[PDB]
Amino acid sequence: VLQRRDWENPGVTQLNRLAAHPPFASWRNSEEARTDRPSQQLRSLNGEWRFAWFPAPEAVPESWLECDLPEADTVVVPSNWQMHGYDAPIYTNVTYPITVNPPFVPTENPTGCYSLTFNVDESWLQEGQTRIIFDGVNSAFHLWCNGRWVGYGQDSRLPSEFDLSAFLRAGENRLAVMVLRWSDGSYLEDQDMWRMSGIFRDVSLLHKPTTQISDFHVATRFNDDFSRAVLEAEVQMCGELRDYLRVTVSLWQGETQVASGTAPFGGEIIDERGGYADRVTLRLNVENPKLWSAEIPNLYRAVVELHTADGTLIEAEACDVGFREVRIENGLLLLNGKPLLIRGVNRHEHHPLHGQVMDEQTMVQDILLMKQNNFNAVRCSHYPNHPLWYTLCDRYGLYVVDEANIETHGMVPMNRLTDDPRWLPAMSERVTRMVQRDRNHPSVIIWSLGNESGHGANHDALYRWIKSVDPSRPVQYEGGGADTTATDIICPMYARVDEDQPFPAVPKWSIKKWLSLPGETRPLILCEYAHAMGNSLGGFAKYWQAFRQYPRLQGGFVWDWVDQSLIKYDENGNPWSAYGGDFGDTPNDRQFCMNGLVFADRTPHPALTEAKHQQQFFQFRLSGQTIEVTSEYLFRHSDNELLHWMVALDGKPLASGEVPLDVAPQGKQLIELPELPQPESAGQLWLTVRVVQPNATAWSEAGHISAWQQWRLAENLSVTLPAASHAIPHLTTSEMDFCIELGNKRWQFNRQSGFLSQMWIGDKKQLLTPLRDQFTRAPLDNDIGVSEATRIDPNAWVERWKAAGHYQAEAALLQCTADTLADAVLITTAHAWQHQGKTLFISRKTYRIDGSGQMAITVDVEVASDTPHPARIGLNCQLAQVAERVNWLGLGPQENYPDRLTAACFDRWDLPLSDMYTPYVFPSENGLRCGTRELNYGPHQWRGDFQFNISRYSQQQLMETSHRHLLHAEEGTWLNIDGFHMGIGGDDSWSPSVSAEFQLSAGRYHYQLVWCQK
Amino acid sequence: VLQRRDWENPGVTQLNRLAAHPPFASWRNSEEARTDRPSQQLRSLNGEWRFAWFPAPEAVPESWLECDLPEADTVVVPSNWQMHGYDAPIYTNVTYPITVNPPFVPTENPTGCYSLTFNVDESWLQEGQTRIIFDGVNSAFHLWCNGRWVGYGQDSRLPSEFDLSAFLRAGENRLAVMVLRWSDGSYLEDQDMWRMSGIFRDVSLLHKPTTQISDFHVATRFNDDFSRAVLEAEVQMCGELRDYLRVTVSLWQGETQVASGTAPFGGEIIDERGGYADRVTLRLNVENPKLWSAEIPNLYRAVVELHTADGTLIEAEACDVGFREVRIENGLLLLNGKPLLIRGVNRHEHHPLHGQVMDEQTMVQDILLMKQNNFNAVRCSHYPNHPLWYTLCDRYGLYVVDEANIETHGMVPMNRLTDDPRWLPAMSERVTRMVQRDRNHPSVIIWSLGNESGHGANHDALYRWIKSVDPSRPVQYEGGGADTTATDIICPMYARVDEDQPFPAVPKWSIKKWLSLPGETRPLILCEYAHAMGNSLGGFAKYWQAFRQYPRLQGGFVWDWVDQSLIKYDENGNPWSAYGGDFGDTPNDRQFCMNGLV
Ligand SMILES: OC[C@H]1O[C@@H](SCCc2ccccc2)[C@H](O)[C@@H](O)[C@H]1O
Ligand SMILES: OC[C@H]1O[C@@H](SCCc2ccccc2)[C@H](O)[C@@H](O)[C@H]1O
Ligand SMILES: [Mg+2]
Ligand SMILES: [Mg+2]
Repeated sequence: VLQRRDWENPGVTQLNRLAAHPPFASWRNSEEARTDRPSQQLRSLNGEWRFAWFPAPEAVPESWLECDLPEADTVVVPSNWQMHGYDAPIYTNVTYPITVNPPFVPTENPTGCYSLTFNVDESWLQEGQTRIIFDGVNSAFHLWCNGRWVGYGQDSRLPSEFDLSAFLRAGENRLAVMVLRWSDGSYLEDQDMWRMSGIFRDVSLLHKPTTQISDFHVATRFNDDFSRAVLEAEVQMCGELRDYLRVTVSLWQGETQVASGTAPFGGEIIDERGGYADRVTLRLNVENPKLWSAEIPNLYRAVVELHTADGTLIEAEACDVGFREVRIENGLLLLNGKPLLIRGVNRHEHHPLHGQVMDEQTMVQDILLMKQNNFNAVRCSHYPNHPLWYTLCDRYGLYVVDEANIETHGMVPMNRLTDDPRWLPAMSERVTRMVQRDRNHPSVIIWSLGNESGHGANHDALYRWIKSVDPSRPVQYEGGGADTTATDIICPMYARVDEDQPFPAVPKWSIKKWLSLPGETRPLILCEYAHAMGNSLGGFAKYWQAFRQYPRLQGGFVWDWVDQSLIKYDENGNPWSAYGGDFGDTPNDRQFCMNGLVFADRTPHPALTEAKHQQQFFQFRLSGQTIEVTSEYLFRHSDNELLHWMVALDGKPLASGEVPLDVAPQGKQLIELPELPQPESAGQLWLTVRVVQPNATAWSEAGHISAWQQWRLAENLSVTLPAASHAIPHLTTSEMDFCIELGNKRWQFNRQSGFLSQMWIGDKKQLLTPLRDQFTRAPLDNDIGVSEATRIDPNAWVERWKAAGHYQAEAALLQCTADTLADAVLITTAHAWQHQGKTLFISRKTYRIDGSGQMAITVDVEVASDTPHPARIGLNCQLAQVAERVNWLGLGPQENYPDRLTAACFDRWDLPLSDMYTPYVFPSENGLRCGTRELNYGPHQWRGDFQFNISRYSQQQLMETSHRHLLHAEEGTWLNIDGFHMGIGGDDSWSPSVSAEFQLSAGRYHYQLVWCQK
Repeated sequence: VLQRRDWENPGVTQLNRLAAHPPFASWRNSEEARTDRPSQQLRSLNGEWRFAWFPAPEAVPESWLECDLPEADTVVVPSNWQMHGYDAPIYTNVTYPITVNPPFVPTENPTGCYSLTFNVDESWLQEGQTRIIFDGVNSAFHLWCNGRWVGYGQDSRLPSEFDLSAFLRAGENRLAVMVLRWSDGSYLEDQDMWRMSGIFRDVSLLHKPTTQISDFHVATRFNDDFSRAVLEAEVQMCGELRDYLRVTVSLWQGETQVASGTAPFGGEIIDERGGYADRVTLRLNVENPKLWSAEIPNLYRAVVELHTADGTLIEAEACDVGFREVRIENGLLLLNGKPLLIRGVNRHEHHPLHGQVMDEQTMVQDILLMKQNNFNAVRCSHYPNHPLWYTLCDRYGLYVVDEANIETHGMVPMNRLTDDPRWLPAMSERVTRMVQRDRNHPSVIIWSLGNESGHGANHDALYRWIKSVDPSRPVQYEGGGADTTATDIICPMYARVDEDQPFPAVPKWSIKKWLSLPGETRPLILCEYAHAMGNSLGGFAKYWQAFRQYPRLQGGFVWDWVDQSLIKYDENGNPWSAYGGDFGDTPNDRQFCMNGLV
């Protein structure tokens, strides 16, 4: 066993492992099978095991096979051993975590030795077959039972089963399992995720009788309009064939039996030598079946019984059946004859405390949040999931892409192993065992051959294998340029809507152009788009506009669902969120492990609301007084839907109402609004509509909002003058300062810097820092890309801004003058920002302080045409005071940016100061609100047309701090008020992705603010 | 080694075996490569070996690894041990010669223990890599060198190579080879022929330098009228890449150099991660090439040289190149743009004294008799042949169908193993290693996935693998009714000219009717017709009338070339011809082993 080194040989992937099959419980009662009750024949071995860690498999003492080591600890199974402190988890994206030298692995190969002592019932050993099932072990393992060697397995993400009938004794039995971190199977598992190890899914014992059901498959066929179905069930047995053996398949809808069939064994003739004596095929007719879809997940229950002709049951098995048909016809992917639009997301199995151990409670929480945010589909990135996941997607309704555990991203070239016939055996076990496990699940609609492994002849061979054994689902594969002969669907990753990226050999065309290339007929579904790393999803609306307009663009899967951060503890035992490199792991890919729409504890990022709104199932159009509502449901009528409408004048409600929705799938409804009020007061009128679900569902509460939209109606411009004040502000001119007094208010302008340096109400100072121009932001993850201090990427935005001096530029005063008018004081300033003799920006300002005590600020900025476009053009200061609440009239309530603001609505918003900070784990610019007309904070009020952010953290502190737990609140409050702000991008995060219409490239800018004390 | 029982496990088909590649001689001189002279770097180990027979592998004494058994005999290698009287040859057609219980084999498993003592030159051990090549061993074997275990192999009809660099010493060395009659590979080798065993093809040592040519492929493309060709050569190396390494490919017609090309290593970009640093592709233009066909077998000689930039040769390899194009267009199989008419025969490797040992003299005699009787094509029934066969078919002019060693005729139903994904590994080694060995031969015009194994998803997977790595030849397969999605050609066996035979699931239509079934567009070539058993071939004229009248009937392969009878001796020592059952073999299929035209 130490001399064969099976873990360094790609030709050996298992020894003594049993055939793959759909999930079995071996019920001995037909009613228990029908109702899905727990089976006495399936025991869990999850719980406390003994565990010892070793640096290599040669360091494991020989006594460990016979008895427990004294130095072993007690640990919970399932678990990852890096989550218990035995060695460090490693976060690496592309580079393999070991030397690339296939098929050898390091001689330092951390080894986990697990053991369990357990009782077996007397009844289990007299008759039948006892097997052990390991649902997942990472990465390869050898198994012993009572000191004797049983078998060996590889592939971390599919179950491994072994017959223990010959090894078990009555009384106390002992299992010993030796798990290796690295194996030749590690070469095929280079997914972008934490690299961990252990017995990380369930362990169980199953008892079957000697004559047994060994496999069964369920298939459904329809007539042209889905009014008649045939359920075809193939059953195979093992053991001794007898003439008295019979198989019955019955189909249940709730407690009503719908169809039934019975036959003896013996298939029809297949070839010159006969047929399968040990198989049978039943056909069951079903009239007007209820169809399964993500909108209405109607399920039936199929029970399969092996019994004698005189009626004695031997064993029963069962599964959930959904009647649906998936096909590609004339370049469109169809479900039940209608074209799908995929609102998809990629999801990893990740928990911040338990690593890669999934429980039911976590899975249900992810499914409810997905459906509540208008997702209908999920991609298993990038391996088969825990078996309970597919059951939940069947019951709640999500389309699943099921993916083989094959990724060789770090190879050079990427197809070095997948073009080699010596690795064809290892790859075929990963594809064929996934299909034999999952082919009965209705939620699985597409198979995938894996991810990022180039294009090799091995992929073509396996594409054709699946089409032949399971013709009822399309196959997709992205490697080798996303449109090879190994895919039914064009499935690019990160292709842009309008812009081509012409890389050699593997170009990423714009998605609209890809469709129409000479010869191309397939549908296009992006397997990854809109990389959600940090403050991201800019330009998301542009994908959804294209998906709705082009029939053959059928949607895509966002990258991705949840941040893969882990929890660490500081000195005081306070938890904090950690990422690549925080465990001493090296090399590592730092914060690239956090790409989620939700934080690792399942709290939402602000981008989640942008996804929910673009993916809505109702679309709205306004024409005069008429709202047109269009349904994008394919199958359901809107029977749980109420339309609420509200008209408001600059935040104040004027009229409201509700109307029930009655709209057929893909239909329209016209709603006529009552004669709207005509107010005399100035301001913009706004109409907001929202779709509300009055009743609770399996996945949502009563009152859930599923869709919304907002429009401008009539506007009345203000033609009244400000009330003529009696008091005149007084100007005092020293050598150092201009000082303006009016009543208890006082303003001070510094004549050497040319900035407002202080302001008094009574005797209380209002500023800690002067009001100054600001042209920079703390860089987002999309601004940095793959750039680092070792290896600078000169094309990233942060690198262009640094090389040009934007972070270092010094303001030089050109002019600072004051003048008394009739009723006001006017201050005029000009500044130039320079770096090594080059002028980057010029700003010219006027400040007008009138008798009402208002200060009107006008700003004019010029930007040199050859400097990189600036991140923002605005003012900043640090206010002296801290208030509890922020009140504003503008887009809200959540963080919104110029290329991510469709989901935000214009209204009067009011939040505690802490909701104005988004706590991204990697700190950056955050919390901006756009389209704002008025902002109130303490005694201050700003009016204008601006974007702002307000918080306790300076742009400087956000840029210098790598983790959110290291930030500290500064004295007072930092306010940033911008006339203009650049987009955030997010098509990908490793190349510039801010579209030309969101860059500040106009050269001249103007904005105005009024600062008063109300 | 006795506790792992690798010969009863379809997941293990080899241990420590090197990658498959085209034939190599490792010349150290470009002229010797061009003119095909014998290479000092390739030694034959054929001759006298020591041999002992045992009833099972558990009966082999442990001392046999270290030293010769006193009770061993001296025998010639290559040989079948049943031809020397150690146990009986078995003739069975369909029924497997062992209990059908995959993947187990009988505990009584006759075992042949071969050994050889040999000298290795001092120069071979200082530098480079020494490998041993076994061209064929039936059915599975373990190998030891100087007492230490080297490796394990299965598949009887393709070579097995092992690195011996770490095991050899200067002076006297000893090989020990333990050959098993039955293995899980026997389940895939149910061809209709005598069931024999032993080291039945050549054994050799090859010396390569550490930096070496590890593979090369040759492809030819034409303009619309075959007046201009491009020869494309892909070369791969192993060992340490250096900037000074260069590859030259040159093309010779007789003594005239016709084309030449030179490049450093480094392929073009393939994907997001780059290209192959250890490969290069040369393109050579050739104007008015002479085309290869069975009527005029014009050959060129391609020499591949690995050398330094300053001109020092490291190693040379060479092969014969024939310019021809094979394609299917509008339902016709075309060679050099013209539709073929196949005058074919099936041929087994059989000799009445030596069993399944083929020599050059026998091969040449069969080729001259075939051409003298107006045959132009030969089907390798039903496994890859001795490597010299394809060289002779290139030089004299015969079209070859090359066939994978896969036949599971005695299974019930016939696709029990070829529809199971647990046997997909074992089947893929039989197909992928044949293609990597033979893809440079001009005479090979069609690949075949094997014979009589029903139709399973494993056949579809392997059909698609060949179309992707070698698009220049059609693929055929007869199982599952001769017209499945795993064949480019409809290729029935024993379909009649005018009469239908409507069997359930797998009907044999008349060949004229098969052509015109709704939807059918492929050419039809019979992979077996006109069974020549005894006094036979009545109605042969009726096939040839139909072949000439219908364009899409493009001929067929007669079953078969030579009778598989063996020689026995009577009391007076007079030789006589024997058939199934004459060796006490039971059950047997009697005279069904004699189907030959000769
Ligand atoms: O979340 C990161 C993404 O990285 C890019 S590679 C290019 C970017 C990169 C490369 C190397 C290190 C870090 C990032 C992959 O294509 C995506 O599937 C996803 O894994
Ligand atoms: O030379 C015999 C031929 O037998 C028939 S099986 C049907 C005939 C048969 C079956 C069993 C025993 C003997 C003959 C095969 O299909 C041919 O390829 C060839 O091997
Ligand atoms: Mg990757
Ligand atoms: Mg046969």
